[PDB]
Amino acid sequence: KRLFIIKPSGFY
Amino acid sequence: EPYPDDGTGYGDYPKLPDRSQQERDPWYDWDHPDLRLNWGEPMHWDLDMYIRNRVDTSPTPVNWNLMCKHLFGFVAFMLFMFWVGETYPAYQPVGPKQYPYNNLYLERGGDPNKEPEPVVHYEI
Amino acid sequence: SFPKYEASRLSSLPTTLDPAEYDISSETRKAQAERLAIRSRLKREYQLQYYDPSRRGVIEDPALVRWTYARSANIYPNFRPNTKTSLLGALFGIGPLVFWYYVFKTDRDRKEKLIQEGKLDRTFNISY
Amino acid sequence: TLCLGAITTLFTAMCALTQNDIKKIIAFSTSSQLGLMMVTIGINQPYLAFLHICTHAFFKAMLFMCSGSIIHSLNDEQDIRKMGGLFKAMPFTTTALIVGSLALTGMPFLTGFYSKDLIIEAANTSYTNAWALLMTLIATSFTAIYSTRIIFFALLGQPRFPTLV
Amino acid sequence: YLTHQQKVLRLYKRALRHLESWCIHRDKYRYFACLLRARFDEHKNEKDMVKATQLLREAEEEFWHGQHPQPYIFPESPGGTSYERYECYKVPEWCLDDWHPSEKAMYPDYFAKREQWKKLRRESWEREVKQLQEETPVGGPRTEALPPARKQGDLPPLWWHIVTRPRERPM
Amino acid sequence: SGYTPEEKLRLQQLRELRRRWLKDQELSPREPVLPPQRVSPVERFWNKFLQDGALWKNVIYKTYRHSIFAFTHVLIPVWIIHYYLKYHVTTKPYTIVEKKPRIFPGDTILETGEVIPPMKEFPDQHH
Amino acid sequence: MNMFSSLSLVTLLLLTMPIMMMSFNTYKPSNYPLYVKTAISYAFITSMIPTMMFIHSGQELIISNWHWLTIQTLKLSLSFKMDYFSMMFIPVALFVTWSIMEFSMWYMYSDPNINKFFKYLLLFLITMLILVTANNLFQLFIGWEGVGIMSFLLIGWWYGRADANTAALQAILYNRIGDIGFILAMAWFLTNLNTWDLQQIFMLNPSDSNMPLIGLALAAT
Amino acid sequence: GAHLARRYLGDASVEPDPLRMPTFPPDYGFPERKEREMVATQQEMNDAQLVLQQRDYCAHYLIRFLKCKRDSFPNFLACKHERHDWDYCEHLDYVKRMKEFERERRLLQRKKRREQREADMA
Amino acid sequence: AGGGAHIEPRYRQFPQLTRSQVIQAEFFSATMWFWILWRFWHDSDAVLGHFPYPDPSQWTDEELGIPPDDE
Amino acid sequence: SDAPPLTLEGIKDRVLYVLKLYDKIDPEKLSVNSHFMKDLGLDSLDQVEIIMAMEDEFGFEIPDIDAEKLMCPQEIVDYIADKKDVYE
Amino acid sequence: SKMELPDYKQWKIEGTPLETVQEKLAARGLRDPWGRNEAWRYMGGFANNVSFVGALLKGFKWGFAAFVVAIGAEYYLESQK
Ligand SMILES: C[C@H](CCC(=O)O)[C@H]1CC[C@H]2[C@@H]3[C@H](O)C[C@@H]4C[C@H](O)CC[C@]4(C)[C@H]3C[C@H](O)[C@]12C
Ligand SMILES: *C(=O)CCCCCCCCCCCCC
Repeated sequence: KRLFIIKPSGFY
Repeated sequence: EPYPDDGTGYGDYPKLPDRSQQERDPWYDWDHPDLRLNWGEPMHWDLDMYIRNRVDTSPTPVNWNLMCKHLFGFVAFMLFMFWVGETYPAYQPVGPKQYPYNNLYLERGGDPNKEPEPVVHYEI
Repeated sequence: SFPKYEASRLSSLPTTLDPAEYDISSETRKAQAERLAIRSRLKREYQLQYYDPSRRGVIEDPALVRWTYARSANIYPNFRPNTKTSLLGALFGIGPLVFWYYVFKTDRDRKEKLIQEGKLDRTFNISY
Repeated sequence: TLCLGAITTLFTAMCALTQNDIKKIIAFSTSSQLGLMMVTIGINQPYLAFLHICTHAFFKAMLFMCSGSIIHSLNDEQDIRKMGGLFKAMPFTTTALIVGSLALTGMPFLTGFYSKDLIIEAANTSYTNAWALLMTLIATSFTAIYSTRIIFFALLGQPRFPTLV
Repeated sequence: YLTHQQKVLRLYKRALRHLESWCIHRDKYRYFACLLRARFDEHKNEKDMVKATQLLREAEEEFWHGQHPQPYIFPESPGGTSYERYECYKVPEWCLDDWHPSEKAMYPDYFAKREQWKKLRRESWEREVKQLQEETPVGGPRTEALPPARKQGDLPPLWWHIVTRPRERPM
Repeated sequence: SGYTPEEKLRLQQLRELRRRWLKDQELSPREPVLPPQRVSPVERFWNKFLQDGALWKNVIYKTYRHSIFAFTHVLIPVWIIHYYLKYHVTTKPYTIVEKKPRIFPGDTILETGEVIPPMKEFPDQHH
Repeated sequence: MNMFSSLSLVTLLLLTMPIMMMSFNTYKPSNYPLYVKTAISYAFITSMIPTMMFIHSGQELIISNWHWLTIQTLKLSLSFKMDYFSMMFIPVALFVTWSIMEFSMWYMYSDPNINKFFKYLLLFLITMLILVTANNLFQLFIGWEGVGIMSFLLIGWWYGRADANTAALQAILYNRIGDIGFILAMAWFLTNLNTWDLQQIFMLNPSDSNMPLIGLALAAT
Repeated sequence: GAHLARRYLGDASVEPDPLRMPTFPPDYGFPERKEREMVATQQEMNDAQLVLQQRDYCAHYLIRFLKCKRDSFPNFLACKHERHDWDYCEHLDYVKRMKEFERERRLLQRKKRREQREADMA
Repeated sequence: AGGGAHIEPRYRQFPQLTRSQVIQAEFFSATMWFWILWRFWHDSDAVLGHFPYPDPSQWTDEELGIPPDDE
Repeated sequence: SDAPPLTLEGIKDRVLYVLKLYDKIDPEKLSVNSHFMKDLGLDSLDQVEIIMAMEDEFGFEIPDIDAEKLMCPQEIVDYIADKKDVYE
Repeated sequence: SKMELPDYKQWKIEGTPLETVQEKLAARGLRDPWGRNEAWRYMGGFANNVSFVGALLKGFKWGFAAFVVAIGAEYYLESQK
């Protein structure tokens, strides 16, 4: 079971 | 209740209980869980010193006065006994260990030109 | 019969052992009612802005501003030179400086005297 | 150093006799062991002190790993008062934890013996402070008392951990 | 404020925990578990507000004399060696709105379903304001308890952050 | 003592919403939508060569991966380190100093061939 | 020599390659922990070869490969002391650290920042080897303080736990007090002996050495 | 030990002082006394590079042992024969020290009886 | 953690074991006890005593060179 | 972290299983929504003992303020389930 | 994966140390209403756990067996030389 993990934006 | 008007520069800022933030109830839904504070609540003058990562004034199982006596008593007794044992060294019934060639005169960087005082060790 | 709890400035009195928590009259029960009334009004003000979806930014807490202001800006205008402050200022402000001066001054004079007499070991000292 | 080391081993070993947290107990074991190394330096046996360092890492490192195994299984539980009956529930962790304790206590011919047991002999037969000598000997007894404490409260008895683990 | 009964109930819970720490073994703990209960049960009938309270103060003061110096704490309870362990992995929900557009494209469904809540929040916000300001006394609330929704399609006032809090093991 | 009539409702409403929010957190089978990426041929080589168990040909991967690591992390650095020491460090005075080997009685010297005299006759006794 | 000296330095350099490679050269986020564990395994094996050389014949040497600075008559060089202690200790430290890293791959298996975790564990081993193989006081100080900070960065690993931060900053506090003696030892040797190399400290063999030794004892405490 | 009590809980002048021993001339009580010989010359110990604390009369058994280990590499279990020989040689030397300690005790005790005998009649 | 042979947790029951797990644990413990016994036989003096400790109270006055009280 | 999650079915099963072991509660009179006070006739002290058994079952403390408001097994299952983000 | 909970009726405090508590609590008229809750810790694989001295003796049966044979081989092998 895969759950979304909220993280700060990593693109920048 | 403001601070005493002694001129140290407190003004009319509130004097809150000298309780660390560690004591405050941890289960209450604080606005600032880490600080255990509430939005708008008057902050203790020494709030920065009473954060959970600093001075903690929670009650102790052993009275403060007794704890100092036990800690001071133990350390002082240990220091004295070490002093006692320093004057009464433990050792074995053995004479000075003997070494050859004038007690290793030339091995310890002794001056060759000044001939050492002869040292001779006899059989036993 | 138990050893009565002793409290210092770094060990508060347990709320369980506080007699003030048992002499509960209508006034004491009423006082706590007032506290929760003021504490409730502030909570509502904070929650209304906190949960607002059209709000973005920082909720400026007036309490935080007052705390910092008292710590830095409001100190001097409420300072009166009297016996307590004058001696505390001299004791802490000036006491350390005079103490260290004679500690170092005596030390260097003693060392200088030995050096001029050749009594101090500087056999390999060529780094200063 | 002889006096400083002796008080360290006596004090921290005495503190480990009553700690519940499994990690805390080994923490005081290290401090007690380090004082033993300091005393070794104080009696002018630097190589014995160095030898104890190399041998110490083996069984000391294993104990923390073995304790980590127990902690993980019980869902991050560290108090020994919520363990027990693990002698057959964790046979491999049980075996290593016993070996670590025996080596720590200085069982003959294990890793601890060739360094620890060779030091106390040197301590007794050297011109040394008498009170310092006693504290080390008393401390060595405590090494066995709290070494047993871990096994007794973690590997024996009836399980005290929650129902589902 | 705490009622007299609650304080006795609180003391009953605390004593057993400290008692359990001393006893360790279940059977030994189980034996004394009833003995302590016996001491509480007998004084149930005491109906004198002065005498009954005086018993409590001695009860509190005997516990403080006999408390365990190192009571067992559950790992995640305040003071246990897991408290606030995972607070570093808990990121607030609003951090997603700053994600780069190419970064959002990796989870088209999650963000598409996110707009439903954000749309739901904006729609319901104004109603939540009206519900509270009519049930609020003139001088403001006197307690921190909040009312629930009282219609169909309405959500409890001030629900967003209670609903959208980070999980206990977010990573 | 327990909940008031409304409290059992607000928790029920919040709990009903809370579970609904927690359900949304799950990901779809496609998510994450990984952007296309070019893989080297070797990755396709090992992916297909290793579909079967075939213990005998799997150990080659162990040898191969260790072989690659043993070259780019052990063999090459010592070439650089030895090259660095041999012609740049050893060429300067006292950069590398060796403790002279211990010479025992009754040994021959490689440089010269000198024979060190043996010690005198011990009063041997096997105890 | 050519083999004893080369294999001694390759052990230290082999450990720094996983750190250097973290600058996005080869991207293997999932198996990076295995990359670090494997690096130790080979690192331990290489260190065994010099150890055998010392055991067989007691071979020791210094390696002052680099000339960093020169303060007048004081010359600071990057020197490694391959001797009894360091040669015997590096295999033991690597052998133990090899087990811990293999253990850590399992214990921290669910940690989001396990890649960051295995970097710090590797940084500590690098600094510890600096301390053990240091031949002059200043180089010893670099690893002496280096290990100290890596302890702080790992004690406070769960930076959300207020007690983790309190303990992490507490180790720095006590260690800093100890370092006061370390600076005292460095100053006394420089003023009285005009050196920081352990070689010249022993050859001169100062007689009245209470002050430098007391400082060291404070640092070791 | 046990003689420690005799010195601290007892007279000290009738007890040896390890930091001042010996207190009598070596020739005393041993007419035409012999001496210990070094079977290994200084150049041999210097070349062998032995620690100064090992440059005792028991050397030349240590030197032989160190040679065995160097040659017998990698077989570290062997050379157990030389270890015991050097150990026993060390043990014999250690005992000879004990004789000096006990010789010191007897001679001092003799001086105690002598002083009484000569002083009482005075 | 993840990986390794998987075992289903049990409720209020003794956990499941494996042949490999239990066998390996026993072998090392047996290996420990053989090592102690074998070492003890060959190196008894290493724990009991190397060499006999002489008794000062049996040495003679003539080997110690103690002149008679008479002179 | 190697600990299987908790489902609503499992939690409720464990809650009733714990109570069924209680000697002062008759299993037949024990149901999902059997109020501890108004149906099973228990004093407040016995209510506390229930929670202590419950906490050791799930291995996590419940505050006294929130424990005193739990009077039936159904409410307890709600509190535990919400405290651990249990949804399915 | 529904977990098949063990039937709770099998949990009894008969023949275990919990009975000793029950007997003593009867001498004062008291009863233990949680005994069956803690009964599983004393029945099954958790029952009759080894004593501390037994733990230190683990593997001694096998260890000694491997030892006696080994010394014999050394005894004879060194006899030749
Ligand atoms: C050798 C080691 C494990 C081998 C094994 O299965 O036992 C494997 C595991 C992950 C590998 C590493 C990672 O794949 C990252 C790098 C990938 C490139 O092939 C260069 C080497 C590189 C640094 C690899 C070296 C080596 O092959 C590694 C370290
Ligand atoms: C003496 O040289 C060393 C100090 C003695 C330490 C050992 C103490 C134990 C001896 C007394 C008990 C003897 C009877 C078993």
